[PDB]
Amino acid sequence: APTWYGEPSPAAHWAFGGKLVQITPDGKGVSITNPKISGLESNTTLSEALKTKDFKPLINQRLVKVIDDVNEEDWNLLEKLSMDGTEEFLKEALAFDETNFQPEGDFSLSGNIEQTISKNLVSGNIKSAVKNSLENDLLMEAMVIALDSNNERLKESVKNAYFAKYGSKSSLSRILYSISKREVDDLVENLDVSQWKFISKAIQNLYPNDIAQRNEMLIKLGDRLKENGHRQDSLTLYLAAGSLDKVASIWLSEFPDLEDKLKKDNKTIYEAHSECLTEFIERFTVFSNFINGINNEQLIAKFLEFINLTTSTGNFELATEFLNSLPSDNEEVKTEKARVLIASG
Amino acid sequence: APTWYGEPSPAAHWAFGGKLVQITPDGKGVSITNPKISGLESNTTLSEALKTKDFKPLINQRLVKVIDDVNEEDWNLLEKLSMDGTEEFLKEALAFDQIETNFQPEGDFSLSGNIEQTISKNLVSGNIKSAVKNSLENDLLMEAMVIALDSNNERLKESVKNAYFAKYGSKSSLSRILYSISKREVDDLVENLDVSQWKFISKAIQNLYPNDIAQRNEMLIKLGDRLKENGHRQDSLTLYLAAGSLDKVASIWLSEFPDLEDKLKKDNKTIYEAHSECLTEFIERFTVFSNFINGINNEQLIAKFLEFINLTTSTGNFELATEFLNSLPSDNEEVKTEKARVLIASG
Amino acid sequence: VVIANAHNELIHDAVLDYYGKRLATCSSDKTIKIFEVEGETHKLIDTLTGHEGPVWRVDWAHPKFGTILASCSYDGKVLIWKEENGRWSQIAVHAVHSASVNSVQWAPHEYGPLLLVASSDGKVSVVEFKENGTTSPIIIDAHAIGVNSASWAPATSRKFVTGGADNLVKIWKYNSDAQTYVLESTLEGHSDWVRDVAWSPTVLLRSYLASVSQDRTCIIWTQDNEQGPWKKTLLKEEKFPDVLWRASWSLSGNVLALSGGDNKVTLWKENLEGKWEPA
Amino acid sequence: VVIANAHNELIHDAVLDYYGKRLATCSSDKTIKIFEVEGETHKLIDTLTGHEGPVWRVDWAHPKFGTILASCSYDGKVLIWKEENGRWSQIAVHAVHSASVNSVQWAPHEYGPLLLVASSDGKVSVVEFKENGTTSPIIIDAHAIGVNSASWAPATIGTKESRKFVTGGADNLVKIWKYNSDAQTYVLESTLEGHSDWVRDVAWSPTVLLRSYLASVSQDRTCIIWTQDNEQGPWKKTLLKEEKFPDVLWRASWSLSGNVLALSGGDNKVTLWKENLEGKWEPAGEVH
Repeated sequence: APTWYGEPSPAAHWAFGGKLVQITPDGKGVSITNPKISGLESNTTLSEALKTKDFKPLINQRLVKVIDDVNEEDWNLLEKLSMDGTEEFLKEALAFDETNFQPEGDFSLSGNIEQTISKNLVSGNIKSAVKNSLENDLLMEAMVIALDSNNERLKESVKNAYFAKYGSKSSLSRILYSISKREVDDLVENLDVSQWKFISKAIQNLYPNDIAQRNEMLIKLGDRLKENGHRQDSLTLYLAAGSLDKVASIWLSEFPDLEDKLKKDNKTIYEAHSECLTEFIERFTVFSNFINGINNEQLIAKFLEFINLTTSTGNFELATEFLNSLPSDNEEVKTEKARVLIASG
Repeated sequence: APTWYGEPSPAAHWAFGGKLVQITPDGKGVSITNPKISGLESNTTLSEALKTKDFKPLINQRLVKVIDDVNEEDWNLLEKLSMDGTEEFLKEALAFDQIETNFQPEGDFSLSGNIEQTISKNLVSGNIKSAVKNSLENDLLMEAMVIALDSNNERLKESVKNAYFAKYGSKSSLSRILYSISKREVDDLVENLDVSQWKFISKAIQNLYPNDIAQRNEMLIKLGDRLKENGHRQDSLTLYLAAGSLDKVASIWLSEFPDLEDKLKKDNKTIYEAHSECLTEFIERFTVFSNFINGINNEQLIAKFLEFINLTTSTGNFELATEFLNSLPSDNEEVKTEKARVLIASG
Repeated sequence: VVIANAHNELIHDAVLDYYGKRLATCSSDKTIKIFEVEGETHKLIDTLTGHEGPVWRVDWAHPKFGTILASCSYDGKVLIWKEENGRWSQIAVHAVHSASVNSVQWAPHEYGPLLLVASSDGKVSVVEFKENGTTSPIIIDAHAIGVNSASWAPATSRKFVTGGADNLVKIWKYNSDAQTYVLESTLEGHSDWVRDVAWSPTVLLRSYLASVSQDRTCIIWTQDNEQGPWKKTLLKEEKFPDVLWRASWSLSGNVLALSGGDNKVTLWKENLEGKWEPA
Repeated sequence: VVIANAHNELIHDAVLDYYGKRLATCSSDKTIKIFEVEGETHKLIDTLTGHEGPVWRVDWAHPKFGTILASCSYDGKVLIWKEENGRWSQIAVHAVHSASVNSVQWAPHEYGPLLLVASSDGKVSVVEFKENGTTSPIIIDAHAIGVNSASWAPATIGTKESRKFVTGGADNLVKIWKYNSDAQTYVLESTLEGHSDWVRDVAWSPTVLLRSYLASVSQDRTCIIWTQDNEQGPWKKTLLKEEKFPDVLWRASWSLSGNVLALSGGDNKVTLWKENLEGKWEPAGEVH
């Protein structure tokens, strides 16, 4: 028969930390537990690698179970960055693969040009010789005379004369023009992206004792690479400019498509979302562990997200770790910081 | 009737110094004079000139009745040399008769070829040394230059230069000139440059040996020889003068001597007349020039001075004669003997 | 972890608070008990007294209001409780229904300190606690025979689902030009009294509802979006052994905890197909 | 400059020395007198005694031999004088002739103190002075009637065969003699005919120019100028002028240089002559 009230029943409930509260069959006892949800498992590897700072296993895990081709590069980039170390990595990644004449016989000053310049010389007038030279297409000579004096302004009035009509008909001429005038702006902004490992050396070469500038330029290049098909490479430049923000931004934009390729792989909306945010977080953690680097909203936003998935695993310890790394300026960060505390404490 | 002995008579005899001796009319006295011989006078102008050191009068006398043109040019030279003075003559006889910078890099470009690509790798890699080598082993000359012209390395800064000479020096005169200057020499210009640009060589020699007067003169004399040997007699005298080489001018002049005395022979002059005038004029021109130069060892030269001495003593002018004998090496037992004779004869 | 004999009379509700560390029970003895569980230990902390009849349910409020607990009982009233300075005391009392109150639930902390109440008298009440303390609620006739449960929808515009003894499940939405919650949809699908209704807090596009009934079946109601209707989906093709009494969603993972009459608890999750299976 | 009254008797010869400074003279008073002339002043040094007759000529030896003078006289003797410390003394006597000696001339110095002697006996003697001081002469019959002059040719420019002198005789002939080793004496090279009366003097020019010049001077009032272009060639005859001279010509003397002839005649005058382009002779300085 049916009855209005008081029937016996477990009266089950879920609570923070993934705990299940129910009533014993005797109807007089309460039982709290942490059920085993196939598919959900506290992240040990992350907790253990984050402490022993040895992501060899973690990296070896993601690598052996990677998703799409691109993802594989990133973990490989991290697999090798793991062994060789940051410094040693950026090395292997930014490097590369007649005199005499004896005069003979009679000769003579033919022409006015020659005679005028010759007279100048002997008459110890090294300055005029060059003027008379330049005002004729005797640049080769003008240069030879100048390559003999000390006078800088003169020893330079010719360079600016060479470039004046050649730096535009020769790529090597335009490059010299830049090496000469101690600059990179030109290469960094117009030299073909394919020869980046070069524009790379022109930054470390011209700014060897001014890091702020060295990195402002390296960055300016990375952006250009990534925006012109050199994704893998722009990351290398960023890794050397210490701009985790750029790498973060790229990865946050690549997030969606990544969660989609996972959802098509026979996974529930949750398995996909779950798996995705985890891969991104482990990929970001290991990467931030080798570079020289939170103020990015979405990153924070998604950081908070991984927190909850972690608390739900009961692993309050790994949850706090990420809680710490977030700006204690954010209230959501504040609240969860407090909640995780009591929940565990 | 004729008689065997004791007949009166002037019983003359000539004697050293152009003196004539004869018994006087009364036959009891002796006369000793210095006869007048037409065309034979004591060279007073030379005596004066050599005493005063003013050859203006002698220069003009010789300039009024000069023989052949070369000689005229010679006395003409001497004239100007007597007014302007050695130094001022040499200055007037050796004397001679910004741009575009706008480059702005534009558009996208790129390195193409293994050459353009490797040099730049050397530049940024801060390996300027090797960048220069590659530019050279490849015919990228300006390139290597533009580069070295930014370094302050020498052994390199010159490797570029020697390359420039090695392939352009034989193809361009201007290039060749540059060679010698760059290498601080003038042998090439002194030896092979066109004898027409001598004023350039001369001037070049001066600018390389301002403190080495010996070298300078050795070069100026070398250049001097060429001009002479290449139909530039008047210019050779100029470079010789400036090098203070009275020897060379004595040779040019000693050699042109025989011909000179042959043209005077044809002027309807006797053997004595020819020899005499040629010698005196040879000696005058020389005594003069020898006064504005910087200086007697030549054997040929000595024999003529000794020939002039003899014509001198016969005009009676023992004084002038002594002047010349004193310019000869007292080591010549001829000059020695002669000195004695004159000495005893005059004093 | 087990806390045997928390009461001598049969227990009807046990809920952990925002931190899932502070337990609370209620039963026929007409009392509530506060516990503190750790590893596999426990310590009673108090015994709430006041209800004149067996206590049916309790709901912990969001910490941002203080340490409160709400309860309802066959006595047809609702009592709020507080733990200020280290001791629990009946702050307010809500009693506008004329029959057993069977469920009570604190709205999302964004709405403020609101309480959702359902009673066998067929009505549902919405209660806030004024600036001064007293209460000026919303009372609506929501089911014939009697209302057994009511749950709040997550926050965005405010909605809640009720489950009556008229076998119906019902969604409610607040309306301005009425100053009351109006009936948005009626979902038919049970052939016997609906015992409980739970609106999942999942933040995915799709909304999930789970109703449990005297008919020995659980139904998961889902709505793709505003233009979609509520689609019915039996938890499993075969009926269950006994009456399903409760439904509870985890806070993450959208995992459903079903409490049967055979005093057995089954766990479920959704799969690629959109059909449930044991999690 | 004049030196009046050198002697009371007539003077026959007056010669200056190698320097043209010391003057010797001789007269019919049988004496020689050495003088020292300076500017327009002079001073008698000594008076040489010994000749027993008129003294005809005197010649000054080259300086390298010290201060020596030779003289000859109507007495047929030749006396050599020397001056050691302002003091003159007879230092040797050459007396091998049987008649008057009319000329004495010292040879070019290269040959040593060699003296050429001409006598009216028709002979000519060549005399030097051995180490000790004495002499070993060469004597040759050179002209019939008498010899009045003998003069040396310039020294070739030390082969003793190239020595030549020229004589002048009262047989009208002008002869040329050359030394010969085999014969050990001077032998006849050539007789130059062209005078009609006694040759009075012969002088051989020192001109060091291709041609050789001789000058004869005769009682016939003429002066021949003999020339020779070839060593073994013939000697050309050329009258100093086409017409005879007012009176007899007694001496002829060349200059040291320029080859200017100086003639002395009976009109007691002296004329100077030089050679012209035509190869003929003309006054050498303002004619009178």
